Amino acid sequence: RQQEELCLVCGDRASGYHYNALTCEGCKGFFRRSVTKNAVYICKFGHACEMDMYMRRKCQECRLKKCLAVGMRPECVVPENQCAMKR
Amino acid sequence: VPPLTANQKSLIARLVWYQEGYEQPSEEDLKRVTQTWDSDMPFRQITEMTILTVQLIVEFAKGLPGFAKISQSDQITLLKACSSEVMMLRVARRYDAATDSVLFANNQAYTRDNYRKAGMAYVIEDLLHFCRCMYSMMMDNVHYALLTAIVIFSDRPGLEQPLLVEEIQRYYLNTLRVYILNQNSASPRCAVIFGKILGILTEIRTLGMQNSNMCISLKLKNRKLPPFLEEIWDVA
Amino acid sequence: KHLCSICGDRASGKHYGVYSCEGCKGFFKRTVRKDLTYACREERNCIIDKRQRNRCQYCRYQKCLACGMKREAVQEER
DNA sequence: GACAAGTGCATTGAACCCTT
DNA sequence: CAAGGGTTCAATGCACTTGT
Ligand SMILES: CC(C)CC[C@@H](O)[C@](C)(O)[C@H]1CC[C@@]2(O)C3=CC(=O)[C@@H]4C[C@@H](O)[C@@H](O)C[C@]4(C)[C@H]3CC[C@]12C
Repeated sequence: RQQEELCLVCGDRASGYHYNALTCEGCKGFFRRSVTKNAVYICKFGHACEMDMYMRRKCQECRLKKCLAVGMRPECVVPENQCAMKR
Repeated sequence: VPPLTANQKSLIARLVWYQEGYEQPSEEDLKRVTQTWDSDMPFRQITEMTILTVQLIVEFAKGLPGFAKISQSDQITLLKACSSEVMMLRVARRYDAATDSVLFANNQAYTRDNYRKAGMAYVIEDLLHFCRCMYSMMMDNVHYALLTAIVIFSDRPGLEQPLLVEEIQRYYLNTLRVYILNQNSASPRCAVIFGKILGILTEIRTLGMQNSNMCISLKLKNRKLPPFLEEIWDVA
Repeated sequence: KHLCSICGDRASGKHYGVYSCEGCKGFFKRTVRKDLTYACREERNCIIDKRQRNRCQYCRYQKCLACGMKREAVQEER
């Protein structure tokens, strides 16, 4: 039945659960980078882009909104644990 | 996309030097006029400081390559017409946007209100507008020095070897072209810059007539305009 | 106005002989410049569109060729 | 181990520049 | 100006390493 594990954000092949959501490496990295920078994006379309492998590169605002909506947990990106006090 | 000859850079160098060499009147001269620890006070200072400005402007004009190649007749002709227009470039350089005032060589700030009192209330609103426009212009000391030079060999009525000067000028005009062509990518905007600058020429002509009318509307108010100035600006 | 003949993304004009996007232009340039050869990890018939063109470099390059991109049009590095 | 979080760095492509 | 060569470099995403 499950022929391909799907990224809940874009529909690309998921690599596992990242920040509590089944996502590809692309969306994992995008989400982590967006959170660590506290980036604020501005959609230059209609604030309602459907995410796929094409649009994910085109609209950062809608991709980030989709990451959150899917259940990616921003508090889980470099939390204040012992490992972070390290780096 | 070329650089500049040796002459050119020697001149630019040279001009940038004389410019700082003459921006202000000597410490003694400055000290002598500014001595002192009633509408004749702002008036005395403004007029007295102007006589120093003109002097500096004149000496700078002679430290110019090609100037001594001019007939004494023409030299007094060019100098006589440039005196008031360069003095304009120089009030721009001492303008302070924060206070909208002009700063005299004694570090004092003169406001539109001071020029009122001294009866120069006519010349100030326009002189200060030109300053705001020269401000946002944001020019470097090369421009200013080159520009100055140019103004001096600017074609004037009464000229004997008119064609001569035109070239003595074509040089500085040319050097400026080059220096702008290097300072930025010899791209489109390269002209836009060269143009706005050459535009300063025409505005400086309007502020020149105003200075004259002020000298006139001052002789008429029976107010001794220094003979030195009355003479150099052909104030009847 | 045109579409990339390789992937269907919005073309930015003709490049190396064909109507093509900046993506396929840039990809073909880098391939030829470096003289790279790719290997398909499937059956050399992978989908190359605006969505998944980046999945197979071999199939993307072969599709640039089939569409009419010319290796000779790629100049020496400047 | 196997997974998920964090990292290194080669590749992508939108936005420029250059010459005809 | 436009086209079609060029280049750039922040963002991206594949492969990796680290921690449990
Ligand atoms: C009719 C005539 C008297 C009027 C001229 C007036 O309108 C002007 C243009 O407003 C005059 C008045 C005084 C003035 O000569 C100056 C005083 C300084 O202290 C300095 C002396 C010297 O460093 C100059 O390089 C710049 C400056 C700021 C000049 C510029 C021109 C000024 C500001």
